[PDB]
Amino acid sequence: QEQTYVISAPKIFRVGASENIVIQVYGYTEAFDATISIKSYPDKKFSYSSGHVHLSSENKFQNSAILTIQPKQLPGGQNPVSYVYLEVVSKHFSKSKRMPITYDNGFLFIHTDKPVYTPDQSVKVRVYSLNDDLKPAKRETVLTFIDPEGSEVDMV
Amino acid sequence: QSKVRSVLRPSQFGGQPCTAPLVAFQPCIPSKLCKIEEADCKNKFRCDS
Amino acid sequence: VLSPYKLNLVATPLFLKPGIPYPIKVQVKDSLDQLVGGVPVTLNAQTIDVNQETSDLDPSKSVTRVDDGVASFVLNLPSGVTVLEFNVKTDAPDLPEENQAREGYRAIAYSSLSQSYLYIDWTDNHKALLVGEHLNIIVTPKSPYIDKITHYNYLILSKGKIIHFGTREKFSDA
Amino acid sequence: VCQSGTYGENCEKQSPDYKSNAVDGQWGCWSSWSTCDATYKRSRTRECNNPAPQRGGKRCEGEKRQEEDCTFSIMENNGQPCINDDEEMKEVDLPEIEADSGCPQPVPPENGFIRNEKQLYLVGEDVEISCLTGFETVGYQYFRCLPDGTWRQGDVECQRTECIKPVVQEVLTITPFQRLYRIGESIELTCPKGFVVAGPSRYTCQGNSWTPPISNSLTCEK
Amino acid sequence: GGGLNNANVFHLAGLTFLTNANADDSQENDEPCKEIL
Amino acid sequence: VGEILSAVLSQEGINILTHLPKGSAEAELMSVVPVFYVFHYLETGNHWNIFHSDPLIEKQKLKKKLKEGMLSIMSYRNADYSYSVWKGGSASTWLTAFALRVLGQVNKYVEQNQNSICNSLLWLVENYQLDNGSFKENSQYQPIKLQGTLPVEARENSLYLTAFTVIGIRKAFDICPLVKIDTALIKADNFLLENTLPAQSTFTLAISAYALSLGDKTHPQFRSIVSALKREALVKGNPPIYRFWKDNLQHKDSSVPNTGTARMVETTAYALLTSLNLKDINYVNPVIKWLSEEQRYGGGFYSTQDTINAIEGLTEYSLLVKQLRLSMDIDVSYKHKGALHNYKMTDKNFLGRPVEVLLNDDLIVSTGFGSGLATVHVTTVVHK
Amino acid sequence: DEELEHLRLLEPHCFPLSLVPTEFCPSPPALKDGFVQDEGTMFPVGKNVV
Repeated sequence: QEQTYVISAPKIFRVGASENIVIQVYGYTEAFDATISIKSYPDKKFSYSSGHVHLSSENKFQNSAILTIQPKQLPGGQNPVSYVYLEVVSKHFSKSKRMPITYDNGFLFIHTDKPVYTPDQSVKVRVYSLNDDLKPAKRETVLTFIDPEGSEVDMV
Repeated sequence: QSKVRSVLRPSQFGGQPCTAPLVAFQPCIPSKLCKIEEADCKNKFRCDS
Repeated sequence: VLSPYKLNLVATPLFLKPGIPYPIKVQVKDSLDQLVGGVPVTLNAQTIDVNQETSDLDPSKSVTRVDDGVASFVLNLPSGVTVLEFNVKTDAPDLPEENQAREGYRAIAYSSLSQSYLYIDWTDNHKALLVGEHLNIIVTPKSPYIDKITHYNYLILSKGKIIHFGTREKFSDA
Repeated sequence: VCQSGTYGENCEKQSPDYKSNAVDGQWGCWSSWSTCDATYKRSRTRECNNPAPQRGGKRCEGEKRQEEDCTFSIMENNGQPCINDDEEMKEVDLPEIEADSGCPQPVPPENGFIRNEKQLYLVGEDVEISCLTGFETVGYQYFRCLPDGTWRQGDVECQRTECIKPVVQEVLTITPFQRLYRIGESIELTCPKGFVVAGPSRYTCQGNSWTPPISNSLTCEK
Repeated sequence: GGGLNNANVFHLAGLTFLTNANADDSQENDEPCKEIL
Repeated sequence: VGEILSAVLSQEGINILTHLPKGSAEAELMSVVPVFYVFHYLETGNHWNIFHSDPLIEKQKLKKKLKEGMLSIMSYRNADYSYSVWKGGSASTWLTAFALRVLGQVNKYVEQNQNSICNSLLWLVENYQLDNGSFKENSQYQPIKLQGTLPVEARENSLYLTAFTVIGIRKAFDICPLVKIDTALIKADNFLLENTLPAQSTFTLAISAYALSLGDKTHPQFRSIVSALKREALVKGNPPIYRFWKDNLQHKDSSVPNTGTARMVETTAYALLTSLNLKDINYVNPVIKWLSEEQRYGGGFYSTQDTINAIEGLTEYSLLVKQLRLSMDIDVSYKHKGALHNYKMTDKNFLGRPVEVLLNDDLIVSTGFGSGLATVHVTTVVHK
Repeated sequence: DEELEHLRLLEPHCFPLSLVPTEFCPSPPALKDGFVQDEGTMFPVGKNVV
């Protein structure tokens, strides 16, 4: 069992995140290529993303693919996708594992111009909107205001 | 995925046996998920089996 | 409160590298917890190395740091230790042990089948690494088969994501 | 498989005592099922013909025919469910913890009922009461679930509008004129033969009730 | 850091891994780990 | 709307239309009786709007079949507008009530003449209204298996008849309003109620509750009987995923449809239709799911009763979902002063902001016809 | 012939791999006042661009 591999990945894929998947192989000398792929689960039919990676002593037989799950390519609807296949394919091995996915992507920092307001006031409010990559997300955002009784009062 | 065929007549009295398998299996990639779950059997002592 | 203090670990792994000085840190806290910083604390420990030879350690003593709250300890455990379990108690002489808050904790070795390990020379430097400095960590695989282990591989991960990956070769120095 | 007194690999040679040679008879298998009959029953038959009985051999045993209902998969059966033995519960099932502390269903006011019953209502959910057929709402008909599980209980109560056509154990002794009456209207209690057994010969719902004789609704003699 | 095992090390590191080298992360699950650093 | 459970027919609707060959035993009747209800089901519209997973049912084939069904069902009317399955057979109030139910549905394409319906109803009520119980079957003790269903034991067996006739009458009533028939309804409901108070065996309770859900939906004893039905429900899971009813040791095994599985499927379809009349979508859901499983596979006894009543319930559910689907363009204005505001209340925008009713005028609120339900409040603050 | 398709599909590492792509799109079309965020020489079938 000298010829072996490790593919390592985040515990959970974030939807829309650019996820960097790294691969190392051992007991190989002939340089060869592998593909790391993210595929629909369970049917593996649709492929969300794929990365060709080349392995050689020139790379000390190490490489990574950057793979991503653009949110519209998921089927969506009432049942969001809970799980996705991570796959690796080579001349020497093929394997796939059921990764979990999460739609928790980035940060929405609400900032209200004060913590206390009288009646007969208007709040100024703004939201800082950042990716998982901490870049400005440039996404549509919605606010919902709940009274102390838990009654929804406004959405914008 | 299972594929089958049927005997049209048996051999007997020392005729040629049918020789070929009546059932073939092929590894699919399934469409659905399994809906199985373990039985809790309430209080009863669950053997490790 | 008669037992107003409470105690917890901070940043401690509960995993042992044998022979390497194993650091322990504790934060004393109150009900409505602040960093008390002024409490004496002491440590008592028991160990196992092989075939369950139960070996007790000598106790140790630290003050809490007045600013950090941290009481710190380091144990020069046996080169062959397999598990440690221990108690930490408030040693404030004005509080009896029914009042001097105390806790018990267990740590366990990496349990390699191949007796094959990869320890790091990290003290757990308490001070935040400044951006744009070069980190240097020497890394020490130890194994029956180190001659085989041409290189170790490293990954630096931030948040959810791998951000650096690479390879770290064996010198002729072994 | 060979009868005792015959041997060889397929029972081919008889012992000297063996009698009644070429006695035969055993079942053939069933037909495929018939098309469904007038009563939507299918059937199949087996002919006792493999072999036909001979020389006093038995008729092929048992029932020569089967008959069965005709039945089909009506609904979209997309997959077999895992269904277990003794799976049901009665209403005896233990109530959930309700640890989310959403409000339990309120008791409606007297002469009130809930339009939309549920086991639990969300915080900020509101429930509508309505009055029974004989009753009218006075007050604000909604309760609103607060974060502590209380109900913002409105002042609403359902007042009596009307008195129904009264029911007491005797048949007849009553008028068909209406199923419902305003308060203070008469009720005619008309005896079929002009007699009175108990209570007033003619009475009225006194707002609260008729206060009638409960034991005997004018059991007049005939 | 650290871990009871290779699989435990990777899981606590927030990774998972595919390997033929006689280990798998399916031994562990997303427990509500809530230690303090 | 909440949870929507997509219970639908298989491709077997082709069979349910093309049903087992027309002929004697009124195999013809048993074949066309599902046709009317399949028609009604598709008149949810969706299924005519979209069959595209499979080759379409030809709409003109359906219209033909419906017309032929009406032609057949006329053949079973007695001269006196009673009904007999045989042309010279004994007149039956049972079959009359069945016909009246069917003939309530068809009118969108083929109305039956109201006179003939009135004559049928008049004959039924005038001959067989009774002082206590009602509509005792006139002259046919011989049951029919696949058209009929198990009668009760003699004790309050009138419950079944009263309920069944009531159902058919109510479905015909909108095409023959007659005050004497209304009176017969009131009487029948009173008797069936007074006989349901002792909780006769649960099938009678379920069918009576379904009859009562056509009547005064807020009658206190009706609501008590519904509470009894609810106490008799069976469920799976602490939050019920499935709900159904068993009686008469139907907890025995049945790997095939049979009289006991029939009893189960009908009693559950009746509890379903009762709760659908209470609009009780949240309670209906686990019933729809349990029905969808077809557990007790093949269904009922494959009677025309169990299948008809199941597909009726599923149709009603399919209707109710689209009913609750929210689209309601509210407009609000003062009476003498001008318009105040408009809310495009929609599933995607289900909650507009509260609005200050500044002006000292009477306030009128209304909406386009639209769809679904809303609640609108005004509150007043005064310093006293 | 059921093998030549199906098992090659299921266990491609078991067979000769023409792993490197052989079919490609043209270069992605330009936007007004915009660009493809990642340039590249090769655009295999099924590749996304953003």
